[PDB]
Amino acid sequence: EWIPETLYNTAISAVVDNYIRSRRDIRSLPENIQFDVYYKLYQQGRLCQLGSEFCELEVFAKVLRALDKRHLLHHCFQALMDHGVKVASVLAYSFSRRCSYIAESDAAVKEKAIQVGFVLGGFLSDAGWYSDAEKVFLSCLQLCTLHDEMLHWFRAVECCVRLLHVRNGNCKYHLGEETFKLAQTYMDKLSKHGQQANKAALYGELCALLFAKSHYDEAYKWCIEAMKEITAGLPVKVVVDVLRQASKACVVKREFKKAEQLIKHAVYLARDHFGSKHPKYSDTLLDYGFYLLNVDNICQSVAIYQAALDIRQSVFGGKNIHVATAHEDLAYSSYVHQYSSGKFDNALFHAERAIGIITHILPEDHLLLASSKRVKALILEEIAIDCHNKETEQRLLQEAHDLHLSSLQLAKKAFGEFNVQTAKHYGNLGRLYQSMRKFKEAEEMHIKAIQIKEQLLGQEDYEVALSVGHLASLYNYDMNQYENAEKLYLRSIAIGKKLFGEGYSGLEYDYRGLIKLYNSIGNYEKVFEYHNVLSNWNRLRDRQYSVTDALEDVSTSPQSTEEVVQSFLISQ
Amino acid sequence: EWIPETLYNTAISAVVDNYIRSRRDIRSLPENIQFDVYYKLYQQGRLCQLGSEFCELEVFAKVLRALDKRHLLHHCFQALMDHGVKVASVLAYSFSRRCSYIAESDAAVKEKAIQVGFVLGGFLSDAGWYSDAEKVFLSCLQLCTLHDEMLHWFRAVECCVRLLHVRNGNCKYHLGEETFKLAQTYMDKLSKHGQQANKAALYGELCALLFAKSHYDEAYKWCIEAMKEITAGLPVKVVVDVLRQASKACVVKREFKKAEQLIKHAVYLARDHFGSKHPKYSDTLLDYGFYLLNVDNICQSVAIYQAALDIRQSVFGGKNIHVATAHEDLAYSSYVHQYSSGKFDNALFHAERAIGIITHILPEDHLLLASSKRVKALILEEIAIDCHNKETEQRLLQEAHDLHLSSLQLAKKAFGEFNVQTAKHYGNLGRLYQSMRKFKEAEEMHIKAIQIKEQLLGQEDYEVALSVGHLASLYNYDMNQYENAEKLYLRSIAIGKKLFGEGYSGLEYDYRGLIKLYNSIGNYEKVFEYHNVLSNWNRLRDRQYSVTDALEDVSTSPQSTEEVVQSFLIS
Amino acid sequence: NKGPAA
Amino acid sequence: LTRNKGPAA
Ligand SMILES: [Zn+2]
Ligand SMILES: [Zn+2]
Repeated sequence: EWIPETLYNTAISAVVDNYIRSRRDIRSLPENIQFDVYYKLYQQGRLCQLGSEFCELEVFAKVLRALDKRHLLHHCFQALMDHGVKVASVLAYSFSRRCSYIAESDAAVKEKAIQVGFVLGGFLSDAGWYSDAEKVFLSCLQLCTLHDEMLHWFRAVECCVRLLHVRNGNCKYHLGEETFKLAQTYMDKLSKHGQQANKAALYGELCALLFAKSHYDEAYKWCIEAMKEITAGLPVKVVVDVLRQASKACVVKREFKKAEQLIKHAVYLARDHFGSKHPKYSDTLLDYGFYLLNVDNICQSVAIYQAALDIRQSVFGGKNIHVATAHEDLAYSSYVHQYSSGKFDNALFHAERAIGIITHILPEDHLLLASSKRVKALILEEIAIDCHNKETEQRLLQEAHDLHLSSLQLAKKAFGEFNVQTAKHYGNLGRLYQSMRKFKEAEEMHIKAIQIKEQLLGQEDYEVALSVGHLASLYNYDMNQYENAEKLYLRSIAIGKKLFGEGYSGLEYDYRGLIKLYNSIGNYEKVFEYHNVLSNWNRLRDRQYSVTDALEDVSTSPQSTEEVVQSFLISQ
Repeated sequence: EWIPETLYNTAISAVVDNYIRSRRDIRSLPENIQFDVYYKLYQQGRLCQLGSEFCELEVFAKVLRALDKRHLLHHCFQALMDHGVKVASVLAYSFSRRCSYIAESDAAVKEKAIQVGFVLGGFLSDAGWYSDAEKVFLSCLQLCTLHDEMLHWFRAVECCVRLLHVRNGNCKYHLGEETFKLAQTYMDKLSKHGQQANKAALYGELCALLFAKSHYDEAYKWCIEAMKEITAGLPVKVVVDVLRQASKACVVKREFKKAEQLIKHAVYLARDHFGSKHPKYSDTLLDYGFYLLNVDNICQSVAIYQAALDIRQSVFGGKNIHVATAHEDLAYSSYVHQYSSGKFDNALFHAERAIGIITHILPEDHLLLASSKRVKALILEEIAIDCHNKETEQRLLQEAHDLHLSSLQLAKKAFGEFNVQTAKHYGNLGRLYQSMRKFKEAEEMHIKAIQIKEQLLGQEDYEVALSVGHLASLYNYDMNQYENAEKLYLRSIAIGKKLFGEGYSGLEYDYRGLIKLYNSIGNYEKVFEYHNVLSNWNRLRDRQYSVTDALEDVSTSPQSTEEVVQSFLIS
Repeated sequence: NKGPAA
Repeated sequence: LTRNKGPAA
């Protein structure tokens, strides 16, 4: 066809090619042309002519006003941040200075600055630069506290709820509790004057904070209180955030039927309003992938994560913390899915990219590294055992040891000794020590893991079952403590039947462990019995696990808002 | 743990080793004792002594009354038929010889002969020797038409329902119509004399005879007629025989919903009373697997035939006609299942056995060879295509070409020119001539197969759609007139999704035909679209194809005997 | 594709 | 495949 370009696109290419001479008069253009000039500068590769223009806060304020092309602004901004110029830090520092300067001005100028800060902080926290998003939200909060007017109280609540989302993503959990205390103080004195603000967003951020800190029971309580505060007038972003956080909170509490409809409604709301290529939609797919990766749904969790990564690889791609989180979450999911075959070339690649991005944009002692350095390690040992060279075996085992020890130290410093995450680190160390032929302290690691898991998650829980399964595999295969392995294997299969039924993936591993257990003690009739059970289990895995793409399983126009939340509330 | 042998079993081996001296007095033993003496002779391998007394009708009369151990008599009876002596033929002749001797005798002695005739004739009908069961039934039918009494016409109708069953399996369809007309003579006479005889089993036999002659319109008409007269007081064997042959008429009528509710209950009812290793149960699976073969339940259609054959093999010995028919369905089921893979290893072996069993026991001009030799020829056709050596291809295609026309001639003599089965062979020959490079003859065969099969079945039928695909696959490659195949292929997909959906096995070779047709003329706006159709095809059927057999699919049936009958009848 | 139904 | 899979990430 070869249609000619419009006069708009031809004029853009006639202004960009004369940018350096008319850079002053471009800033006076309409806000919907200024973005097109700057996006053309990005497209031509003239990032330094562009990074010289986005660093000023006033120029970036009008660029942020174009909400239609925010999906292009995220790509442009992410292309600046890995180009070398630190646009995120510069904008935050400039906004902090301007807030500290106009703190003494009237209410209108302060309100305009607070709105500019809300949009800029929403963009920066949306782009993932959390450490450069506190300096904007903290300045907005400081602007809020000066005058005791009512809108100032409500916007201080907004500053606290948005700032709390930044710190949870930045893994500053110790300050999240103080931020929530400040927010609840502001909302208490808001309700003292006779009006109540909406508590859904704040309590959802509490749910995310406590689930990240692995306080599963209190996370469930706070997501209950969050979904008790959901109305139709809420923005769909807040609504879908609350549902996805509550869906994460429901899975760790082993209530999957509620989490099913919760995550289905969250994915539906994210797809209907935002779109199939939106970062919030990518976040909802990450939570959906977490849900599927928990309840036995592994052949589709990778497909969910690949869709989740491909959105973040396109909306804002390169070296970014959200892309790194998608790579890390996919790598563990690909590690689980591809575990049966034994090959790990792709999973290790997706784990290494998550390592190579977080180590570039975050400090080397940051918690998000710990949540990633495990995954690569969990792959390396699996590559290590399947290798054949002994030097390579030992080197990859020691590399996994270093990664697990660093992650364990970070988790122990952040949360503490008695937590689920530290117990998971202990279990990883125990299975690695089993892989490293050091079986004496492998038992100590596994028992330390189980005594912390069962104390917090109860005697019957998925993590407890997995840890005791690892301990039983240690006992029956290598430490020759066959008598103690039987009760642990029975506990593992019992918890698997209670939670996941007979379709659990680890049932194959524990049934093979039981086969080897009974072969050693010569009880051949039990060998025959569990061989028949294993064949039945394989048939079952071949029966109710059909090809059902979860991007389609969410359907279209399901139970809408005020219906899924109500059913979930009355289902308590 | 060394359990001592029962004195019953110990005394059995004590008299078998002294059989010759006590041969006369064993016949004076009780029937439960007598059978175990004979079954031990087979177990010891002394078939000659076993066959030394089954050749007498009186000895075989007592043995036939061991109803619990009938499954062991069938395995011994088939052993004798592979041993040599034609115990089926001599028993039928001996019974027919003694039957005519009591024509002038009293009805007290006469009535015993019909009772002997039905248990012996039913057994040979169960054992498959239809050519000898007919001579038994024709003799007892003669007695029922000598003295005019109300009970005599009550059993004369009982001969003709089973006479019409031993002539359906023996491919004597021409004489089958006469028996039904002869049946109506006594059936109407009994109806006039205050006795409405149950026209359920007798009307149920036409559900297979007319089905065999491809009279689907007439068979489905008699399918409704037979299903109405069912009654809970009927024998379960009679009831299950109606459901099997009524379900078959629904499959060829391109109706799938009412067929499965009939045949699944037939499987459930047969498994309940008889068991999972009974000949009647295996007879249901072959009819049940016929449903799965046509609804594109291809994965378990091979298994259900494999299950069906194992039941008959465990009960029907070696060279038995029922095993060959069970071999026949499994041979064809693997033919369509291994079509893409080409693994026709057990497919030919089952087909080779199907030829092997029938040729020993049936005449060379029997019609069951035509059905049997057709599938083996289809095996030889696909084998020659897959083989790399061209010298092997040119010989095996001719061997398959030998079987089709020999099969077609037998079909032509018994069914007439204008029939599905004769047109069915025309469709096979057209595909065969494509491999035989006789493209002009292939064009003639395909137009014969589509102007005859469509003529009586109608414009919308499963087999007619396949016959279009055979000629559609022709114009794509050899004739190269893609305009002719453009309309032909469009018909193949059209009928395919009416009943089978998009994910049908024959439609894969149909969607690929459109792309191959479009690739020649350079069309690409549909090739990209139809490539997405194959991606939809590759997933959607495989989304719902997960391993699941049919014996646990039926499981226990919430539907009862009456819950299935009325549901099919009103709809 | 494969062949006619028996 | 001696062992089960990793706990979580
Ligand atoms: Zn630069
Ligand atoms: Zn002999």
